[PDB]
Amino acid sequence: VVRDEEGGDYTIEAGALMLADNGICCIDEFDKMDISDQVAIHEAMEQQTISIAKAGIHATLNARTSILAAANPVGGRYNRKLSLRGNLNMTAPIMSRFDLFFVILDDCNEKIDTELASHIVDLHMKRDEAIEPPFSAEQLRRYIKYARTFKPILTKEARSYLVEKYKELRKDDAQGFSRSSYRITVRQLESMIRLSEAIARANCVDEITPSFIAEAYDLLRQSIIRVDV
Amino acid sequence: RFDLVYLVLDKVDEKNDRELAKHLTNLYLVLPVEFLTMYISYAKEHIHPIITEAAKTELVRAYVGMRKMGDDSRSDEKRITATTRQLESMIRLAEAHAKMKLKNVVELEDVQEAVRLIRSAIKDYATDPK
Amino acid sequence: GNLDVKKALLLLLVGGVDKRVGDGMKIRGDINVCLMGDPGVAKSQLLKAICKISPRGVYTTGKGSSGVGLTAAVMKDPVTDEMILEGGALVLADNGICCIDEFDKMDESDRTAIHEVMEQQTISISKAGINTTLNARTSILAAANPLYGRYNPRLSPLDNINLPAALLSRFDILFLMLDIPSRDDDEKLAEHVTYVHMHNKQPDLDFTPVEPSKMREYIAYAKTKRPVMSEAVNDYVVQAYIRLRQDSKREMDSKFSFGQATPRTLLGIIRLSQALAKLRLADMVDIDDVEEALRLVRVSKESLY
Amino acid sequence: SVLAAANPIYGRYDDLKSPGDNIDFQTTILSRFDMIFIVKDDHNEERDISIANHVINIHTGNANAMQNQQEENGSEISIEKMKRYITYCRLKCAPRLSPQAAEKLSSNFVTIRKQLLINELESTERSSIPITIRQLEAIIRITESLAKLELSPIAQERHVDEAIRLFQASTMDAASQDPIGGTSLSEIRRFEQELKRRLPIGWSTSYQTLRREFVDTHRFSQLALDKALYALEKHETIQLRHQGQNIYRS
Amino acid sequence: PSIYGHDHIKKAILLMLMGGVEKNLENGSHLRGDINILMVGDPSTAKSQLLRFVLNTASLAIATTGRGSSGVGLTAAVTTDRETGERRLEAGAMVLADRGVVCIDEFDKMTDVDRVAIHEVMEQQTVTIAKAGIHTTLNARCSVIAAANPVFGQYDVNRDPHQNIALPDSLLSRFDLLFVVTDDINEIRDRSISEHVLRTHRYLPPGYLEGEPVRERLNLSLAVGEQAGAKLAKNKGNYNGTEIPKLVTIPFLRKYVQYAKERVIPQLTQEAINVIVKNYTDLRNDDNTKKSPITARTLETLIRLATAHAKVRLSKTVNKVDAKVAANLLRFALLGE
Amino acid sequence: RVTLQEAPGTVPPGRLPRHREVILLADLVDVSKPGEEVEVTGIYKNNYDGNLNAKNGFPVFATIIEANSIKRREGNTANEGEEGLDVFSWTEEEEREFRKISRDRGIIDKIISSMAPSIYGHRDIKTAVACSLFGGVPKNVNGKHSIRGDINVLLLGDPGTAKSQILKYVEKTAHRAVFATGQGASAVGLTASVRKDPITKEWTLEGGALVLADKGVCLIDEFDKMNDQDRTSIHEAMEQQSISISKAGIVTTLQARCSIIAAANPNGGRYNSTLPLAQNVSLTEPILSR
DNA sequence: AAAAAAAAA
Ligand SMILES: Nc1ncnc2c1ncn2[C@@H]1O[C@H](COP(=O)(O)OP(=O)(O)OP(=O)(O)O)[C@@H](O)[C@H]1O
Ligand SMILES: Nc1ncnc2c1ncn2[C@@H]1O[C@H](COP(=O)(O)OP(=O)(O)OP(=O)(O)O)[C@@H](O)[C@H]1O
Ligand SMILES: Nc1ncnc2c1ncn2[C@@H]1O[C@H](COP(=O)(O)OP(=O)(O)OP(=O)(O)O)[C@@H](O)[C@H]1O
Ligand SMILES: [Mg+2]
Ligand SMILES: [Mg+2]
Repeated sequence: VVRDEEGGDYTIEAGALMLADNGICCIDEFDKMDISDQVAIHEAMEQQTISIAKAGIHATLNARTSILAAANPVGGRYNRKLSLRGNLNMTAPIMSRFDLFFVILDDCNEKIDTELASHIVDLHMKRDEAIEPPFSAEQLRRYIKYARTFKPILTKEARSYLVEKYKELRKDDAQGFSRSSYRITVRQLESMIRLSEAIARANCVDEITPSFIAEAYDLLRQSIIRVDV
Repeated sequence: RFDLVYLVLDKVDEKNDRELAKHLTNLYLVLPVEFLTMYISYAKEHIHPIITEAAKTELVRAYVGMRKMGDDSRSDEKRITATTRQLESMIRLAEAHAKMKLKNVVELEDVQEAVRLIRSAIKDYATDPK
Repeated sequence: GNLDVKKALLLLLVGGVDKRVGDGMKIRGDINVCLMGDPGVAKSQLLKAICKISPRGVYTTGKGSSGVGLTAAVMKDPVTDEMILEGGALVLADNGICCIDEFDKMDESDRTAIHEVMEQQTISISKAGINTTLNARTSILAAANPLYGRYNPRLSPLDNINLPAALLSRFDILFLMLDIPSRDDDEKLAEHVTYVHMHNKQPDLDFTPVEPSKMREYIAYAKTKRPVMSEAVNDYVVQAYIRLRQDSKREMDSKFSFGQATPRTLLGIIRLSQALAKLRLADMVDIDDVEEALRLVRVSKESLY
Repeated sequence: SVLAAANPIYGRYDDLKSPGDNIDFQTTILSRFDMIFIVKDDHNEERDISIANHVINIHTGNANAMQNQQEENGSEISIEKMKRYITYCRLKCAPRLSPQAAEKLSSNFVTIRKQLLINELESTERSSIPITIRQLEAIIRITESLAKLELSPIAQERHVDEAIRLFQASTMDAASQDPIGGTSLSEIRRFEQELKRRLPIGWSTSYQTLRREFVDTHRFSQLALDKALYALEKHETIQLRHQGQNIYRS
Repeated sequence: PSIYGHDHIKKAILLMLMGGVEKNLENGSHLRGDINILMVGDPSTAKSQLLRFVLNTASLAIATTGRGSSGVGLTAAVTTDRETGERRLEAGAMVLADRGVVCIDEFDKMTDVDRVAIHEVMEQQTVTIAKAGIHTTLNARCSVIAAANPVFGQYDVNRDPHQNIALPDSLLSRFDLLFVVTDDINEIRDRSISEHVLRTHRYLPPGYLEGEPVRERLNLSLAVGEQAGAKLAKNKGNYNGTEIPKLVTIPFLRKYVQYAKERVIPQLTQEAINVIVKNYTDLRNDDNTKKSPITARTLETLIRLATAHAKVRLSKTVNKVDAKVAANLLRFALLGE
Repeated sequence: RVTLQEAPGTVPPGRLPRHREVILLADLVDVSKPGEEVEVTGIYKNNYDGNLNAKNGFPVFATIIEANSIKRREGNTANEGEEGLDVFSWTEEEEREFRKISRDRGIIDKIISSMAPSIYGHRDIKTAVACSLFGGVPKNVNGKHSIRGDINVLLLGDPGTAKSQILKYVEKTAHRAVFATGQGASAVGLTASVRKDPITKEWTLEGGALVLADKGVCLIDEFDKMNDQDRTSIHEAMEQQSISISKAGIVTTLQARCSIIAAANPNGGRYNSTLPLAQNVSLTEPILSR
């Protein structure tokens, strides 16, 4: 909120999340946010709306956004001995908000880095335009906008497999330890449902097959495989 | 994220202090003109050099070489100083080394100059250990 | 008392070597001297006397009056509100003698201005496309005190000026006036003050053959003479700088660590020798000037104890 | 006139914590005030039963009758009549003191000042609630208001005693309320050992004998009296009857 | 007469109300002439009451509170006249008190910024206004008296004097006299002060009864107003008999002040000079703990105190007795008896 | 007449709102309130103006809206269940049905079960919310004693327990609802504030968030993370039901009949069953007792 | 031009 000194504005200014409505917000260096944003975010994502009441003006703004963030592990390099919570300084309630995690590591293997350097050089000088993706960007956008017009449903066996998978996921993680491991809530089930719907959309199918449920469970489990490794 | 970095450390010695004293006193007691500016403009406008396959092998060998120094006879997993930023820095330095002298393609001299000028600062980048 | 401070003031009045060198390198004849001391040493009164005797002197301080720094005196002045302004400029900074009291008091703006007027550098602060820079060629004289209000037995740089060391290294000469309670000097000081008070005038106990208007004439006369540099002192000043760096080899001995390595020390030595030649001598610079400049520097440092 | 309501730090007074770090008001602000009352909560279930009864009665279904009888039996007057009476008394009367009252006030002030010094020399910190000449002026003003209530042109001992009683209440409740804040404790356990050892259950001894014995020994009188009255404060084996002479062990 | 003790404070106030002369020189510029006094103490020790008394008994004084003032508006203001349509400077609080005395309460609670506005006045007794096209220096040669509380609720005698006082040393060095007061608890003093205070409250205005409050009165019967030496009606001053030593009334004292501030301008001599220099040298080299450091400006304070005491006894010359009493008062104010 | 802006939820992000003028005839006076989002059905009209032509250089005409009907749209955005200007108004037959269904056995159980029909379990929370939004009767004894007649509810628990969903449903349910959250509310934002009118140039009073919550509920989320200075300013609101302001020479007391419902999280993000409540949250006795 | 309230640093 901003106002000109002794000027009757009382107008709000839009942040990046406000501008990213119905789109994707891409935040870099997620680690060094401050308290106000750090406590506003975990309301921004889950509720899709932001509310404020300061100096006589109150409003409720829409924040329908899809967030994508990057982070750097504390100490520079990821410590494989510890877990995600140990290495990262970002808080637990923010962790539950996210649906997927990806950790990518560098190494000193002589085979990999030579290929990396060669691939960088090839696109730099030899084939700066001659890269070979299976599909063109226009075809990708055509397929994306065609698949976006599908709304899948759920079938009986899908529901049974889903409830069995949720029971298993709640059981096996809670069997580890108490007061040290808390990661599975109803939000995980909702995220699994959303991922199943997205995968069903990708194949342009109006129904959902338990194989999609299996793939979603595999992704979520590999999120917890990654924290263990 | 800087491309390069340089350090200056004035330390009191007899010889260098004497040399600076003589030099500055003589100043107290081969240079071109805007020709430089027009040459720079011509190089920026009309010269678009590219790297060649010959220098690619040298680039890869230099990358491996600084990767080779990044580990030793101990399993401590020494600091990985051979970042991809080093690769992009070498590439840009080499391309700029082809930019002047009005050349159109790179030679070896470009890549050895780039690696020498990039590792001279790294050799002075160490802390008190090693 | 305080004969050496007055000698430094004389050397400040004449100015150092100036009017450039070969190939366009910039050198200024202005001398920058900062005075340190506890409150109640009459340094403010000495500054006022210097401002009186110097026709170009100007006294400023941190705020109190706003139109003295970073802003022109004619800003928003005309009745038409024509916005007459030069942009980034100070008060008579061209060949002026700027005097400041409470040098630690000023805010960041005046500190930035005094850092901008370093080494005859022009002020190029722009606000609305204006770039009419004021060519600042001025001698800086400032008086300050430590925040404790008294000298401390600990490391003297811990008292310093409470200013950045980069600004401290710019100054040509640093004086410290520390108040030492003693009988044989405070007796003289009290006798002098009470004899001044009794006569309601400057007493005849003073013995000065020369008069303030006479100094006003002679400073211009000696500035007109303008001696130039003689090369025969180059080897001597080089070996003196070598011994100065030898002192810099012992600056880590601490407790008076101000003996640091800086080429501006040598430049100030040259300028002070030139000013010593300028004050009385004809168109010639003597080795005695170099010796006197060295002695002045040693006396400046010796106040640390 | 200022009537101020405040809450101590950490909610409840927390008498286990020191009085010094329970009140954040400085000495300057507290001196201007002269009637400070600490309203601590208590639990004995009898005052609680009475308060519950009073609230259930003070609901609108019953009080609307009962309070009415207070204007019918002459026990209480309406608010407007009180306002008229108070403004009339403010306008008309303005009492004055008498020399005997002045002597009584002087002696009382000297006594409370000496008591404050006594507490301070033990606690070895400055008192969180001060006693100054402002307090003497305060008691004088309280006496004058008490005399002003009955339109008396002069103030006498009847009002002085009530004013001193109110001031003593407001002093012992806040200022002299446990001034110690909780040789050290080594003598305390040593003193607790002997009385258990030397004095069995059911018998008793004179206070003079014990005081003589533990002034002859290293305990001395200052340590014994505090220990004796705190063993009484523990109130599980020590009982005083028959003035301050009979030290009965319950 | 209604304040118990503080006799040295009363003497200091007396010397301050009729302080020394100002000095001007063709080469020495200007020298300060009067005295400023600052008092610090724990609460309820009768400082504000003495300040009000000084307000009432002075020829000209202005009351100021630290919290209820603004430094920029304390010296001058810019106001546009309704008739002429132009903006002209309006005199501030301190300018109105030229050749007077200013009393400030809650001084330590007063904003730091405005403090510099005071320091300027303490520097050269002149305020400079350079704003909106007006450049003028206004004379303000007043004396300032202030009373402040220590940082803690009560004074700590075991701590550094600089630690107990929130004001910076830069302005504290300006004040000539610094007084620290404490209410030491003693039963004898407690009884004496209690008797005195009770005696004061048992008072009745002449010709008016005690049963009713004080009522407002009309103006004087005369709108504009206007056998010698054989009556001594109010000359002797002793209205009521309470002690062998005499007393004087407020009007006679004010007449004495008016006569002294005009008819006498004493000149110092060498006999007092010797005593002043000897005692300054002694005090500076005593080499023991003290409330505040001393420097060269204290000798000026001694000189103007001797001048004020010469003015008190109405003499054109300064005797060594004035030097002795000034040195004794300074030692009391800095060492303590 | 009144100045109408654009709704912040309808304007495209990062742009500026558009102003218009609305004229209210008889029977429409004081129906709308400052800060309250409304929907107006009216007539669009245009008229000549002098200085608008003077400054634009073209024959441009000013436009105003003569209002014909006003519908409040603050909080309750669900606008599809029924039609009409006021959805909280009843006919006579609806009243008859109310009386008929108000006499059956176990109606309290049906009311509790009919709240948030898509949230499983948490029967106690449903009962507490119903008792909080039905409210009590304020009591006045002889015109000299006042007893508050509203109920406050505090929710504390582990994440993923649908507290925010319940709060949103309550906001959708109550006649007057105000939503605040965490660090997004200030002490003077909930309370009435003091502002200077740019036109007449003198101090005035601006209605706070709590004033809009009068005869209604004020919903707060993330109660623990709100700063203490922004938390200590609602004591009179929860207890005295009155707001007192003494600022800039303005001394006035404002009424506030609001019920506060709050949600928070314990220390460490989870509730330690083997610890007392004093070590579970950072609140103190004065705020907990209310 | 000068005093007083509000949110962000
Ligand atoms: N050597 C001296 N001879 C005569 N008077 C002196 C001397 N040193 C100090 N004084 C006296 O000190 C006063 C001026 O010093 P002053 O305190 O103003 O200077 P300062 O050290 O810059 O302190 P501050 O910052 O407190 O103003 C005068 O009253 C002057 O008489
Ligand atoms: N020596 C004294 N003689 C008479 N009255 C006294 C004396 N000491 C204190 N008092 C009384 O103490 C009361 C406190 O007065 P006052 O507030 O002016 O004092 P103070 O020391 O200036 O306090 P503060 O620091 O609160 O301003 C007054 O009513 C005054 O009469
Ligand atoms: N019976 C239920 N209990 C809990 N959550 C449920 C239930 N049924 C469905 N849910 C879903 O669980 C989620 C709980 O919402 P939400 O994450 O806001 O809870 P919360 O713990 O109150 O959140 P926060 O305190 O972080 O704001 C919702 O997405 C809701 O749809
Ligand atoms: Mg000074
Ligand atoms: Mg007082």
